Amino acid sequence: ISQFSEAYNKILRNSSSHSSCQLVIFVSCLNIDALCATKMLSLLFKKQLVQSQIVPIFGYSELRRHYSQLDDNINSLLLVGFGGVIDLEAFLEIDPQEQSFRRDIYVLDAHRPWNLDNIFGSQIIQCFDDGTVDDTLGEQKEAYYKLLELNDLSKRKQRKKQIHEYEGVLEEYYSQGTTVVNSISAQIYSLLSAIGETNLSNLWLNILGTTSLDIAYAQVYNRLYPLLQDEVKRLTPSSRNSVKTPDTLTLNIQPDYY
Amino acid sequence: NTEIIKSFKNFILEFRLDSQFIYRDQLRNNILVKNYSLTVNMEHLIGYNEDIYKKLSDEPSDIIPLFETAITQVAKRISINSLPTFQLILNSNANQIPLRDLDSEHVSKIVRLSGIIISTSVLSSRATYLSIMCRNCRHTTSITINNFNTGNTVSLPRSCNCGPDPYIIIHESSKFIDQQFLKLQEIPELVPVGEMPRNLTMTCDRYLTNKVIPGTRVTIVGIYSIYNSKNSGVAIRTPYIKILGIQSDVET
Repeated sequence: ISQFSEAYNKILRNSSSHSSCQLVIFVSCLNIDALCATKMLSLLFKKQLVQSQIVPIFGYSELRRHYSQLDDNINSLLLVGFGGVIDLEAFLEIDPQEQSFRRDIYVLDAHRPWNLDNIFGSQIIQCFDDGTVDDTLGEQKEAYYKLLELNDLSKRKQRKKQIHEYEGVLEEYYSQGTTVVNSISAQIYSLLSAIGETNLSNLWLNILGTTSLDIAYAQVYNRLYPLLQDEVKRLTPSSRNSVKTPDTLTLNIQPDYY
Repeated sequence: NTEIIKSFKNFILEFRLDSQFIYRDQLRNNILVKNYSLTVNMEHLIGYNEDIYKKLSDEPSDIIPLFETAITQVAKRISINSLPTFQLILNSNANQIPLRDLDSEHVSKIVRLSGIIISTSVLSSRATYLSIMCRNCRHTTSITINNFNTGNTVSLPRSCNCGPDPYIIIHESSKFIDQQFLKLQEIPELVPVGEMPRNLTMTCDRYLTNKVIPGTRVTIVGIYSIYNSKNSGVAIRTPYIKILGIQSDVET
């Protein structure tokens, strides 16, 4: 539903100013996939001159102390790795604060249950609702819409049976295992392809992004491999090389062992 | 012999890490202090080229005296009269060979090891460049020896007929160097439960003399070579390590 370039300009209209703490990002300290995804999210905010924070978060209780204490210049927020599974309006206790809300949250996740009260009901929590993880499933959608509406015994029991069957569908979702669909550090590169900054170093933070989940994780690495074997061929200096000059970093595919 | 100088002469001039290049700044600061040596880290050879280290690892006795004349053609591109032959000191860290297992396979191969030094000796003199005249012909010449393989590998010729070995060394025009003759004992934590601790004897060149006191823990990078003096068997040689580069610890 929300793509990237319309949401990228939504972060530059409210952050390019004189004060420093205009946006704040939060990083989980464990996912290596969440480490490369912020290392190339500083380079994107260094060439456009926006001032920021980079705060690491370990626990789940440490997110509550850091968030519920320091709220003066939140003209934006950002959150990488966390926020996929647990309902944020019900956990941070956020209420309506004035369309044209004072605070945006842009979660980035790599997990299975979408947690429908974050994606839908997006008053302030901007989703990540392109069909990558979403896959455009409709049975989740209408059951969420045919619930929030609150001879009369005949239809209301039929409504109660409709209450009874629809939560059965909501127990087919929200009853599932948490694994990884896409890596995070391939998703931000799809944002860097549209804006127009893809160096050679901003490619080296995806090969470290989507090799962390090859060895010890599920392998979607077999489906993310033909997309990175072409972005290496595209940015290549020449066919035949000079004989090993002390400059010229050259990354190139090679038969490598396990 | 030919053109392997130029494959090394480009290595000193053109080796360069990120911003400041080392072997034209280590060769210049060791002439102003009058130090006359150089220290090659051996990992930087094989990163620059593998064909050079392939020759050096196979037959080291004939190529290191070719690199010593490849330095003294570069120090005349910096100073511009007496510049002697430079000395090559190298160090690395691959894998220690323990002192007990030195087979007959490691003859003339770069070998590093470790141990405790027992004793030293008094200094001596070896000749590098000497001047010869014949007794009857009085035909002068000059033999310049630079290779080191202890007794005799290069000697006087037999004719410039004249008699058996008509040659005299003249002591008024020559150059000389030093030798040191250490001894080295293995570390007692590789315990010989039914054996005594063995030992070897090394040699040292002109710029490693008087560097180490008896009783330290050293690591020594050298050429495991052989010599055949009779100072007990038939066709028996004796082993010794020609040191080129002693990497001691902090002396403490």
